[PDB]
Amino acid sequence: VGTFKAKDLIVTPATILKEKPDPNLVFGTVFTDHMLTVEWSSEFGWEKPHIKPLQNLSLHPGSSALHYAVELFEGLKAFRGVDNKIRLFQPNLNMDRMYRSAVRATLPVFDKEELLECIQQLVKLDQEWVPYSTSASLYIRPTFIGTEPSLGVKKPTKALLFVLLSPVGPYFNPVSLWANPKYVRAWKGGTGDCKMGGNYGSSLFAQCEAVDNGCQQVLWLYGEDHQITEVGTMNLFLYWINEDGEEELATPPLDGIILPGVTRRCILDLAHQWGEFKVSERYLTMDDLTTALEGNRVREMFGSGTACVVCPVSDILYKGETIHIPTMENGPKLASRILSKLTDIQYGREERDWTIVL
Amino acid sequence: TFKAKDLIVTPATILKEKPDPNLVFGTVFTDHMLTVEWSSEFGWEKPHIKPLQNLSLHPGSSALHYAVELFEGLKAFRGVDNKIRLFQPNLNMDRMYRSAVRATLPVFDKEELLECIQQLVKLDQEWVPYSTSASLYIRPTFIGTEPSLGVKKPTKALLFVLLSPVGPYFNPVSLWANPKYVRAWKGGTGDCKMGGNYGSSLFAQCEAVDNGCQQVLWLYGEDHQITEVGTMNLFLYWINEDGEEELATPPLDGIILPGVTRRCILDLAHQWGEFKVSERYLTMDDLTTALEGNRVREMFGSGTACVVCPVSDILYKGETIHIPTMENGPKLASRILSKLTDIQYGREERDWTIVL
Ligand SMILES: *Cc1c(COP(=O)(O)O)cnc(C)c1O
Ligand SMILES: *Cc1c(COP(=O)(O)O)cnc(C)c1O
Ligand SMILES: NCC1(CC(=O)O)CCCCC1
Ligand SMILES: NCC1(CC(=O)O)CCCCC1
Ligand SMILES: [Mg+2]
Repeated sequence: VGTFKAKDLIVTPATILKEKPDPNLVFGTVFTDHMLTVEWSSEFGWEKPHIKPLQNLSLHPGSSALHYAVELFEGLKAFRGVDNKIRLFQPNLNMDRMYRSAVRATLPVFDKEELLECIQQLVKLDQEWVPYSTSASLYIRPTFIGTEPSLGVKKPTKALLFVLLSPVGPYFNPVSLWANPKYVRAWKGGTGDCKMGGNYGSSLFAQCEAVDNGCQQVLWLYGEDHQITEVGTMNLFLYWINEDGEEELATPPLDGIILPGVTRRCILDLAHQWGEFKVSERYLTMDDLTTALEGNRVREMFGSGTACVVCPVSDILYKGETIHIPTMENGPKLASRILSKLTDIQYGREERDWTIVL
Repeated sequence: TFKAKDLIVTPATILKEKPDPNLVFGTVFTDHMLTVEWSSEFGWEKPHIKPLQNLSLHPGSSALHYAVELFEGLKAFRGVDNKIRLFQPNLNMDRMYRSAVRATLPVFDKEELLECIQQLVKLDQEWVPYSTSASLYIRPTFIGTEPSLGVKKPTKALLFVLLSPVGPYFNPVSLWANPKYVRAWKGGTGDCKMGGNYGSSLFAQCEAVDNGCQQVLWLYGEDHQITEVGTMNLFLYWINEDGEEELATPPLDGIILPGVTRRCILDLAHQWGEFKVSERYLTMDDLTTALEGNRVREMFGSGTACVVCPVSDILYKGETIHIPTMENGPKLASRILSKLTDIQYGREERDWTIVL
């Protein structure tokens, strides 16, 4: 029972550094010169955190992360603002979610402040990788895995916490969605509300089946009434005129099968803040969708996430039929506004608690 | 696909001493392992049988981030005639292959993989315990080693096999039944040995442990269907609602993993023909109602690690529900255990075993 502390950081600089890429960058493909690694054991607990040259992990073949998916991750960004100050966006929320995930995965808890500071140091050393752009950023990937060498399924007595850095650009460009009720992403009583690796491996089949039909992503449906939950691995937002005739920004509620995105939260806070229209966390089914469509009640639909921020949807292939979404034929005003707002806050073109400097 | 004919063998320079057959499941490993690299641009590399060593993986490998991984479990047994046998190995190759497809991992020639495994076990054959109550556990593992963080079909992967001598896993177990957690769901992948299905079980499993139990009784649906005993297929031996003696186990509707042991037990039950054999749904209420009527005789889980694992108690709604398995023999559990072990250790010759 304890934690590692940033003041104990053991930094080992890379002798040979790599050349930065061109800001104009396939997501998660390029990695910086250094990484963060912290060992753990139930015997001695957390060791001293290390910032060393990016290298391969040396894992026992029996590591529980390779057999029973004892792992979890996070994804946040650092932005080199217009005032050229490197900033983090709502990092503390990422530390809160990662912690909640480590517990749900039975992985060893840690001090969020210490980790966030270790991440600060790691990004500081490689601050030059933070894209000298305004449409690019630095992707931060915290990863927690069980390295228990035994094959028995149980709480790991060994784990490794690491952080990778990758400069990224994009990921508008409306997307087509593949809606097949035969596949379910999360279930009540499952781990769909956590960022645990196990919830992602089983979706590759659906994804491939998605591209096989010109769709860039999967629209995850759930239950008898086919509630629409998430766009691929992005939270789903629906801007429309509800059943009562009111202008509304809707999104599925956090009832266990939806991941509580940091971007989802921010979009909700902004929406409430403006008070220009009803904001509701409610259930949305395909029928609610189609009925609204054949009434011209829909305006926009988009997914939200750290990677895309705001990703417009234009089509849903459902029951062998392409259902068009007027998202683009309506601006998308709401979606563009939200992008500007967050972008302004991310790159320093506007002050707000949501960001941190260093 | 890789060919067993291209195996590159690098024997360990120093051999480890064999453990006492005592043995804690999957904690001791043999001298060698099988590794086969795959890439999207070149396909499979040649298979390597080399000394047990750590895996050097790029920190971005999808197996660490998105659970792009699956695994298998089977055993080698030293016969009473000293012949080492594999039990239904081709069924594991089949299941592993199906899982590979559902996981979007590269396909391989089932027969070639088996031959590579046979050769690995042959090299470390002295590890196959000289006991009729111990065996050599075989762990084929398939992981995606895609370097990029984008979520997609891997362009790089690794297939490896570890060997581990093991003893047990009748020590009746008590199960913890809490509907709040769900092992797998319709539309899911609970019918595959993909890593993802296990990581989410640890929280419930630990809750079962600090609550006086050793395994989780996985419940599903509004009517609380009893699906599996921990990660072992569930069997109920009783007199059903029609008053018929019956051996029942949940149907393969998608939330149940098709265990080889499960299929074998059903096979044996059907051929003995001494009672009704049913692949059907079983709910906590069917169970409790049956207990009150004294219709339950036995309950046990089945799996490679524990061929037959009897259940004695179930903590359900704030109460401990006793299952009379042990005071009923357990006649059928024993008979079944006896039969299967006799086949595995060669006391009986059957097509379910492959020698050397
Ligand atoms: C990571 C993730 C999101 C988005 O969360 P953000 O913190 O907003 O990046 C949404 N859905 C799923 C399933 C996710 O894994
Ligand atoms: C492996 C496994 C079983 C048992 O299958 P066998 O082929 O008999 O070893 C049962 N349930 C789950 C969830 C499993 O992973
Ligand atoms: N849809 C993508 C992410 C989330 C996001 O940033 O929207 C989750 C899977 C791993 C890559 C990131
Ligand atoms: N219940 C156990 C296993 C199966 C078995 O052999 O019963 C699956 C999880 C990994 C260890 C093996
Ligand atoms: Mg062939």
